[PDB]
Amino acid sequence: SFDQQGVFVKGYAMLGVTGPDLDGQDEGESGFYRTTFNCNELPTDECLWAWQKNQDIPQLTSISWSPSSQRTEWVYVRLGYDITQYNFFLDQTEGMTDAETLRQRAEIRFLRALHYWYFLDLFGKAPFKEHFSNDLPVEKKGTELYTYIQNELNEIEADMYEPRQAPFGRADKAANWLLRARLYLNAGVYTGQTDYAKAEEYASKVIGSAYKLCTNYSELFMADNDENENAMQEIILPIRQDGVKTRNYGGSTYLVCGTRVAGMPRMGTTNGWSCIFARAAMVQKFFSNLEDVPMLPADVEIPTKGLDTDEQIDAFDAEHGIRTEDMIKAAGDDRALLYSGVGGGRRKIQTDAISGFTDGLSIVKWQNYRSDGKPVSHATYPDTDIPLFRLAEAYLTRAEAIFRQGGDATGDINELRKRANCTRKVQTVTEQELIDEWAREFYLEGRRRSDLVRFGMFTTNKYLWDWKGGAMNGTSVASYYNKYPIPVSDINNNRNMSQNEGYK
Ligand SMILES: OC[C@H]1O[C@H](O[C@H]2[C@H](O)[C@@H](O)[C@@H](O[C@H]3[C@H](O)[C@@H](O)[C@H](O)O[C@@H]3CO)O[C@@H]2CO)[C@H](O)[C@@H](O)[C@@H]1O
Ligand SMILES: [Ca+2]
Repeated sequence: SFDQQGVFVKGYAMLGVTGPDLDGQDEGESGFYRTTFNCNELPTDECLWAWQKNQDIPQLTSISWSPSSQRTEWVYVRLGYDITQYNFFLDQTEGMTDAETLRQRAEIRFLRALHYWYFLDLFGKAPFKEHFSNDLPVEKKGTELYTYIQNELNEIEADMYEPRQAPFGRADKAANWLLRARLYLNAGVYTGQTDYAKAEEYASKVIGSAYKLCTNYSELFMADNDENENAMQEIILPIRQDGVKTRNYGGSTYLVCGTRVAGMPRMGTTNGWSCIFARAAMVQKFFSNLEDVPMLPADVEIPTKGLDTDEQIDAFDAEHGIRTEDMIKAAGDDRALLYSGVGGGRRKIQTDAISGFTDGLSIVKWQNYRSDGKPVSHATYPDTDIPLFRLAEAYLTRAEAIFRQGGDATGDINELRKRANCTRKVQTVTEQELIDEWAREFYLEGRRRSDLVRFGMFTTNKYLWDWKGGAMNGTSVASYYNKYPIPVSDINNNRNMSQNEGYK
């Protein structure tokens, strides 16, 4: 019958791997991480999908999707399915009072609350169901959904592990506080009423916990981030990932293999999909003047022989100051983990036509190499865990909250820039400085869109980036695009759901 341990483990496993699956989906495409990541990244200023022919990619890239959007449905169906599983577990263990089950239920309610946030943040409403049954989910709009989420988190806190006391991979009170802080920071968006004071309060609780910032930014996204204390100390909520276990159906697989192509030095994998690369605007977060970006001159030819090894590739790049470490030095920021070297071919910073992977610089933030230099478990699938929740979010969140209230946010911003060994310290905080910092600190971590919406820059002219709105130099779009549409399939199946404003 009911396998409490098995169902509990699946609850967390759903965050980082696929068994919710739909026709037209390749390996692991229904994934919770991939679907949510694409909805918050592909339409942003952080990256571009190289294969514009793939279905619905042009729509997501340009922010011009419709209710029939395949990717919108993929993430909608996944978020919903996951919740049905959390409701199943909670119903099957109702009434149990043993210590572990109390923690398990608290954590499951946490995961459910997290999924509703995604619904809230992405659709502004959600197909709501508290229990597992055949009854059609009822629609729960913004503010009501907001209050429900905040209440869930407030009530389970007591039964959750203390900060850094839960097995690595499970959520604790700090994960609860960080999420509430996120809800508060976006309260104005979801309710129409801001609550920056509360955002600061909880961000502070997190900062006050045992969690500390990793001293080496890159280590947070490496194969051993679940064994390297320096990294573990900052990862409040990691999605466990292991080469031989998760294999090709995980999230970090998408992050590492997806941003690489044969020829690049230290691929960390045998299969580079050459799918994800940065938009010119992303590069600009580290180089206000794109002319300062280390690049191979056009008049310099790329040898067709003598560049088959990492050793040969690094030397050629070094000769021309285009190794990623040179990129970091030119940027004066440890987070400028970009690659403009010759590995994989001549790169462009900006393009006037999305034709291929090389039309932009490569992003090497995610790596399948251990900081301790020891062997990883697999040659193709990465061991790198996805640090979904990081202490750094608390700092940027409180920084913005403080700024929004009219206070001095310089301290929290310089705390992250200092950790990143930035040569430039922020003297005064501004809206632009903040939103740019969110990009620098969390780019390619699946949250960009949400931040852009809050700053009122996602659909508007307040901020134009390359390829935004389908225009090469960037153009605005209808404001109703700040919320994805309700998949037309669910509109036809659940008479309780109503389409979001704007869509037809
Ligand atoms: O290798 C030549 C092929 O290059 C292009 O295929 C792309 C896909 O379009 C892109 O989505 C990605 O596919 C991966 C897929 O998304 C993932 O679910 C699966 O598990 O791995 C796939 C990669 O093996 O990357 C591939 C390869 O770059 C092109 O569209 C295709 O027609 C070419 O045959
Ligand atoms: Ca791991």
